Amino acid sequence: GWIRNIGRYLSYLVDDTFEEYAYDVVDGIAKARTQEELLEGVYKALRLAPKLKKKAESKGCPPPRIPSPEDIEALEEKVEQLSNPKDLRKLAVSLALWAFASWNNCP
Amino acid sequence: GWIRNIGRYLSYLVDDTFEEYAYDVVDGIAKARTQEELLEGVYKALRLAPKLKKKAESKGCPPPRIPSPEDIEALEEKVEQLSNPKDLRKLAVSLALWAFASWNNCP
Amino acid sequence: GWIRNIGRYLSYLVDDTFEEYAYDVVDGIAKARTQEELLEGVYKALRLAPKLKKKAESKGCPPPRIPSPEDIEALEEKVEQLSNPKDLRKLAVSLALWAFASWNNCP
Amino acid sequence: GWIRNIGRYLSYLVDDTFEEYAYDVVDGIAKARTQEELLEGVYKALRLAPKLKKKAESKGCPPPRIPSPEDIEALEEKVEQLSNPKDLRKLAVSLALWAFASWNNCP
Amino acid sequence: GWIRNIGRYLSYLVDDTFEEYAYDVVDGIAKARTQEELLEGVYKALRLAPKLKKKAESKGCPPPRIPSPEDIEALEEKVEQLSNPKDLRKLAVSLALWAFASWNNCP
Amino acid sequence: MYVRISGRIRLNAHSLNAQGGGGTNYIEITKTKVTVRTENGWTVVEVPAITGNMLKHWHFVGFVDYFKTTPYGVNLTERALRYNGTRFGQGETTATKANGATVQLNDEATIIKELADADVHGFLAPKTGRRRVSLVKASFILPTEDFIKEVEGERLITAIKHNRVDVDEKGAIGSSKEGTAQMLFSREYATGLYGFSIVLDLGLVGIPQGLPVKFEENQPRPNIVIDPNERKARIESALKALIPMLSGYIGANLARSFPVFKVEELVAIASEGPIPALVHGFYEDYIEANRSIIKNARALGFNIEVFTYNVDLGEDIEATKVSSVEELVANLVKMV
Amino acid sequence: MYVRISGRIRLNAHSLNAQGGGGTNYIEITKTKVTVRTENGWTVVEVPAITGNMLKHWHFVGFVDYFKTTPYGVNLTERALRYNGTRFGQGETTATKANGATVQLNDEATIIKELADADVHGFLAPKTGRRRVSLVKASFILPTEDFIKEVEGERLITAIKHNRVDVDEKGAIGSSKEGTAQMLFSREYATGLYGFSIVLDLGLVGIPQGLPVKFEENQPRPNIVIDPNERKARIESALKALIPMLSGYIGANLARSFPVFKVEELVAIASEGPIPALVHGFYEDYIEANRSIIKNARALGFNIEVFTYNVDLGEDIEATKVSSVEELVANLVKMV
Amino acid sequence: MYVRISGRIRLNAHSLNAQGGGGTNYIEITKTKVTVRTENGWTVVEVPAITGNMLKHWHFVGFVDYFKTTPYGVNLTERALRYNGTRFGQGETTATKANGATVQLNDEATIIKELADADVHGFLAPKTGRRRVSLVKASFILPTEDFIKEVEGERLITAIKHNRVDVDEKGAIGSSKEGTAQMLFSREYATGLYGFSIVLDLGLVGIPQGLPVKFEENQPRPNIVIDPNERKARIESALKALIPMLSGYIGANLARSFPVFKVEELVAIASEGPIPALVHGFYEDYIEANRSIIKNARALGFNIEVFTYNVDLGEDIEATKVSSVEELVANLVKMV
Repeated sequence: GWIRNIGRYLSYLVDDTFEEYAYDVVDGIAKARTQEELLEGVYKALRLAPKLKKKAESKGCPPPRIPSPEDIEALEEKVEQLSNPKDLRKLAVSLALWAFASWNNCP
Repeated sequence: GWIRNIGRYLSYLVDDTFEEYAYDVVDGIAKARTQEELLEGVYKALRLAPKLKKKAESKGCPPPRIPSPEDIEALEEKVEQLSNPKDLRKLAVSLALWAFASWNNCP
Repeated sequence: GWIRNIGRYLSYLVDDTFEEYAYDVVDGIAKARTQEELLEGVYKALRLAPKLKKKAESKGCPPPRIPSPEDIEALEEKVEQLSNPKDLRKLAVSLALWAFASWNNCP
Repeated sequence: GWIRNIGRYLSYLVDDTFEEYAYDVVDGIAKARTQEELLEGVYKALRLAPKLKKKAESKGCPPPRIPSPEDIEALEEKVEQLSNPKDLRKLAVSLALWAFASWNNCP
Repeated sequence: GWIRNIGRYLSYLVDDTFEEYAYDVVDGIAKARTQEELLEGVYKALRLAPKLKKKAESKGCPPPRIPSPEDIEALEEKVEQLSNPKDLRKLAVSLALWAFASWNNCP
Repeated sequence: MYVRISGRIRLNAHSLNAQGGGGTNYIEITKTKVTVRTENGWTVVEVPAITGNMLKHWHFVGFVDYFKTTPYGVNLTERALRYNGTRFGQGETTATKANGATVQLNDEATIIKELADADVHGFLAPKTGRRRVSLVKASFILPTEDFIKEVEGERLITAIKHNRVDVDEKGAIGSSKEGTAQMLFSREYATGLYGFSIVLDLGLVGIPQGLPVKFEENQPRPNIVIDPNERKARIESALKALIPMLSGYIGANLARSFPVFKVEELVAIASEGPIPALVHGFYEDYIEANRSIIKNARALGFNIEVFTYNVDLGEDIEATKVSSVEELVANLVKMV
Repeated sequence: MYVRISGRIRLNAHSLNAQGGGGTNYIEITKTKVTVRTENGWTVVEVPAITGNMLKHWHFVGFVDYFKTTPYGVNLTERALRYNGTRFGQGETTATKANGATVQLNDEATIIKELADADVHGFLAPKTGRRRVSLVKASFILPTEDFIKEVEGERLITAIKHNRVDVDEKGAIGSSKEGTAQMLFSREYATGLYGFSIVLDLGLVGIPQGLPVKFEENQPRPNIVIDPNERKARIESALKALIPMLSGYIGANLARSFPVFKVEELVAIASEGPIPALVHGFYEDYIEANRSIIKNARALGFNIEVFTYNVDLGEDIEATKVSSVEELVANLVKMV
Repeated sequence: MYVRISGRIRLNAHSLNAQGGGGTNYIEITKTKVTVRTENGWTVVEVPAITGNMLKHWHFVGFVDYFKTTPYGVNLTERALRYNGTRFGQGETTATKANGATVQLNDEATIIKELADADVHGFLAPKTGRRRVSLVKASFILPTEDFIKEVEGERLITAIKHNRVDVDEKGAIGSSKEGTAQMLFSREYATGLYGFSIVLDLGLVGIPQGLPVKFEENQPRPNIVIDPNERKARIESALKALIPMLSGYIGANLARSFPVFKVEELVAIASEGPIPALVHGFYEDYIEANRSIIKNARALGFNIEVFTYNVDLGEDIEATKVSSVEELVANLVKMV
C-alpha cells in the first residue's frame, strides 16, 4: 500500500533483463542515519527513470510504472514528520526491503 | 505548500514529449550544498520558461503552469532563515524529487 | 506454506555446496529483538539474491527460488502488529529454524 | 527588501506580450564577479525604461512601474557593506528570480 | 552625500518631459576607461546646463539646481590620484548611479 | 562556376546598418570588436561594420532586379518583387507565384523548378522541413586592419543631430501636451577603408540537393530539372547582380545617405570547379597570400582565371588587368 | 601516412558553431572554460570555442566533395552526396549507394570496399554490431594562452542584433494576431587567435579492422581489399580535402558570416609509420616542445620529414618552408 | 627494468573516460572524491578522474602497435591486432596467434613464450587456473591538489550539447513515425592540471611465475624461456609504448575531442633491481619527497639513475635533463 509501487520501481533498477546492477543506490536507501540521506538515496534511485523508460521499448519490454506525484507527496510529508532515528530507519529499511524480490516484470 | 507548482515546472523541462533535455539543471539542484548555488540552479531552471511557452502549443497541449508569484515570494524567506546546510538539503532534494514523476503534463 | 518459501531461501545460504557461508545474517535474524532489526536482517538475507541467482548456473544444478512479492508483503503487513517482543522472538526463531533443514536444493 | 520592484522592471523587458526580447542584461548580471560589472549591467538594463514608457500605451497596457528611488538608494550601501565576493554574488544575482514567471502584465 | 547633487543634475539632463535627450554623454561617462575620457564626458555633460536653465521656465517646471563649483573642484583631485582603471570604473557608474532615477523633477 | 572577389573599398559619410540606439532619438551604427597585433600583443578595438546579412539581402535584391528583365522572369515569388527579405515563414504551407499560382512545399525539385529566388538564395519551411543551403555566401565588411592600426583613435562616428520640424495648420511649434511629433533624432555617421570577400557558388543552381548527380549507366551527370536556357539566364542574372554593389547601392538609408562609394582595389578568381576560398581583404597582407594561393592552385592543376584591379599581383602569373566592375562581369559571363 | 598539422590561425567576426538556444530569439555561440597559470595561480576563463564535431563534419564534406570527381567516386553513400553527416541509423540494415545499389551492414570488408566515406571516417551499426574506429581525429579550436593571458577583459562577444521583416501583398507588417512570422532575434559574434592540431591517420585506409595484417608463411602484409589505385585515390582525396579547411569553410552560418580567416602559422609532420602526436598550438610555448620532439624523433631513427609555415624551428633541423596551404597538400601527395 | 615515471600534465577540453550516460542523450564524465587539507580541516571534493584502466589499455595498444613492426611480431593474439584488451574468460580453452596458430591455456610458460601481450600485461583463464601478475601497474589520473585548492569552486564541467540531424532523399526532418535518428547527445568537457604515476616492472618479462629461478649448483639463474633477442625486442616495444601516452593518445573519444595535451613536468627512475615506488605528483611537495627518496636510495647502495624534465631536484643529485618524453625513452633504451 503506497509503497508497493516504489518497491517495484526499485526492483526495476536491480533485477535482470535490464543490466544496470545499481546496488549502491539501493544500499544507500536501505541504510539511512538521517532523513536527508534517505531523500538523496531515493533521488539517485528515481533519477534512473528515462533510462528504464527507453530501455523497455529498446527490446520491446513493457514500460515500468514511475511513482505517482501523490505518493511522492505522501512520502515527503512522512519523511518530515518523522524525527527520531527509530522510525526513520524503519521507513528506510522498509522502502527497499523487497527491491531484490522475484517480481515477474518484463515478461 | 508552494512546492507542487515548482516541481511541475521542473518536470516540464525534464518530461517526455518535448525536445529540451536538461538534466544538468536538476543535477545542480540536487548537488548544491549551499544557498548561492541553490539559487543559481533555480535561475538556470527558470531561464527556459519562454522556450516552454512557445514550445507547448506546437503539439497543441495546454501551456505549462509556471509557479505563481507567491510561489516565488515564498522561496526567499524559506531559504534565508536556513542557517546550517542540514535542512537546506531537505528542500533542495524534495523539489528535486518533485521533478521526476509520471503525471499527464499536457494532452 | 507462505513461510516454508522464505525458510527455503534462507537455507539456500548455508547448505551443502553453495560456497558462501553467511551465518552472521541468519543469527541476526534469529537474535533480533526489535521488529526493525528483523527488517534489516531479512534485508541482508535478501541482498545476496543475485549472488546465488547467477552462481547456481555456474555448476548446472537447478536455480533456487526467490521469495514471491505476495509473501514478503504479507510479512511486512504482519510486522506492524507485534507490540511486544514476546511474539517477536517466536516469529524470528520460526523464520530462522528452516535455515538448517535437510533441503534438497539442487541435485 | 527593495528587490521586488527592480525584478518587476527587469522582467518588463523579458516577459511576453512585449516585442522587446533581449535577455543579455539578465545573463550579464547573473554572471557577476566584481563590483563594477553588476552595477553596469543593472544600469544597462535600466536605460531601456523610456522605450517601455513610450511603448506601453501603444497596446493599451498600463505604463510600467519604474523602480522607486528608495530602491536605488538602498541597493548601494547593501553592496558596499560587503567585501568578500562570496557575499557579492548573492546580491549580484538575486534580482533574476523575478525575470521569469507567469503573472499578468497586460490585463 | 557629495554624490546626490551631481546625480540629480544628470537626471535633470534626461528624464520625463524636458525634451532634450542626449544618451551619448552618459554612455561615454559610464564606459570611460581613462581619466581623460571621464573628464571630457563630465565637461560635455556640464556644457548643457544653460540649455536646461533656459528650458526650466519654458514649461513651468522648477529651475534645476546647478551643481556647485565645490563639487567639480573636489572631483579634480578625487580622480587624479589613481594608477589603474579598475578603481575608477565604479566611480563612473557612481556618476551614472542616478541616470534613470524616479526623481520628482517636475512635480 | 565558383567565383571569388575580394578587395578594399572606401565608404564615407554613410549610415549603413544602423543599430537604431534601441528605438530612440539617438540612433547609432552597429559596432564590432576586432583584434590587431600592433607588434606588442594582440589588442581589441571597437569599430563600426556592416554584417553579411545585409550583403546577402541586397544580393537577392540585385538578382531579382536583373532577373525580372529576362524573358524567364515569370518564375519568381510574389514577395520577391516587393523585395521581401524572408523566404518562408512559420505558417505558410504553400507559396504564391508572381502570377498567383499556388505551389506546395513538397518535392523541392519542383520548388526550384518553379521558384528561382529560393533556388539561388536557399529556403526553409519549418512546417515541411525542406531545406536548401544558400548558393551565395556573404563575408562581413570590416575596415582594413592597417587603417585601424594607423589611426590609433578617431572612432569614426560624427553623431550628427537632425530633427523633424512640424507645425499645425496654423503654424505653431506646439508643446508636449499636443505632441506635434517633435523629436531630436541624432544619427552617427561612419567613414573609412573596408574590405569585402563576397563569394558566389553557381555550380549547383537548378539542381536539387537531394540527388545532385544522376547515373544512367555508371556515368555522372548533373540533375537539372529546369531547361538549360533558364539555367544560363539565372547564372547570368546572378553574375550581374553584383553591379549594384561596387557603385553605392549597399546598406540602409539609401535615400538620405547614398554612401560615397569606390573600389580601391579588387582581385577575382573564376575557375570552373571547386577552389580554395579567396582570403579576406581585412588583413593588410592579403595580396601576397592571394598570389601564393593562386600560383599554388595553378601548380596543382586548377584551371583558374585571375583578374586584378589596382593590384600588381606579380608578373609571372597570367592575370587580366580589368578596367571596371561591370566589364569584369562581362569577362565572367563570356565563358558562362 | 600518419600526418599531423598544428598551428595558429586568426578568426574574426564569426558565429561558427553556435548552440542557437534550441529555438530562441537570442542565440549565443559555444563557450568552454580553460585553465591558465598567469604566473599567479592557475585560473579558469570562459571563452568561445569550436567543437571538434564541426571540424570533423566539414572535413567529411570536403572529402566527399573532392572524392566525387574521381572516377572511383561512385562508391559513395547516397546521403553523403547531400553532405549528410549521419552514417547509420539504429534500425537500418541496408545502405543505398550513389547509384542506388544496396549494401548490407555486415562483413565490414565489403562495406569499406563498396563505400569509401565510411572506411575513412568510421561508422557504427547498432543492430548488426558492426563498428569501425575513425581514421581521422580532429582537435578543438580555442584561443591560445598568450592571447587570452594578455586581454584580462574584453569578453569578445558583441551580440549584434539582426531581425527579419515580413509584409503581405498590401505591404503590411501585421500584428501578433496574424503572426506574419516576424521575429526580432539576435546573434553573438567573436574574434581572436585560435589554434588547431588536427591529425590524420590515413595509413589504414581500406584495411578492415578485423584482420589488419595477413600472414601467408610467417610473413606480414597489409590486408588491402580495395584496388591499390583506389587506395591511392582515397588517400589523395582525403589529403587534398584539407584545402577547404584553412580557407574559411568551417563552422555554421557560412551563408551570412563567412568568417574573416587567415593562417597565422603552422607546422606539419608527414612521416611513414606511427609517430608521436604533435603538440597543440593552444599553449604559449608549443614551438620549442615540437622542435625538441621532431629532433629526438629523427635521432631515435624515425623517418620524419617536416614542413613549416611562418615559424623558425631553429636551423639544425631540416625543414621545408612552405608558402601556402595547398602547396603543403601538394607536398604530401607528392610522396603518395 | 623497474622504471617509474611520474609527473604533472595539463589536460584541457577532454571527455576522456566518460560515464556513458547509460542511454539518456546526456553523457557525463566519471567522477571521484579527493581529500584536501585546506588548512582549516580535511574536506573531500568532487573531481573528474581518468581510471587507470584507460592507461593500462592504452599502454597495451601502444605496445601492440610498436611490437607489430618487430620481426617477432607474429607472436601475438589475433584480438590484440584489433586492440582488444581482453585475454581470456569463461572457458577459453585455446587462443589464436596472429598467424592463426593455436595455443593452449596450460603450462603458462608456453603461453608467455608464444603470446607476448599476455607475457607483458598478464592474463587470466578462469577454466584451468592459469594466472599471471601484470608487469605494468597503472594509477588514477587526478587533478593536482594545489590547483583545486586555489580554484575556490569552478566545477570544471561545461556540458556542451551536440547534434545529429538526418536528411532523407526528400530533404525532410521527419518525425517519430520514421524515427529519423534525431537526438541531442550532450557531452561534458573538463580542464585542469593532472598527475600521472605509471610504473613498469619489465625486469620479469619472459620469465614464468611458477619457476622464476633455476639453480644449477647452488647458483641462481633467471628462467628465460624466450630467445634473448626476443626478450630485448619485447623490452624495447614495452619501453617505446610510452610514446602514445604523453603525446595525447590516452583516454577515449579521441575522434571528436583529441584533448589539448601538454606535459608540465616529469621525473623518472630506472635502476636495475627492485626500488621504492616513485611517489605520485598529485601532492604539492612531491618534489621534496622524491629528492629525499632518491638520495636515500642512492646512499643505501642502489645503482639509481634519475632523469628529470622541468624539475630542479637540486644540484647534489646527478640527473639527466630530458627535453621531451621520447628523449627519456631513448635514454632508457640505450641502457636496455
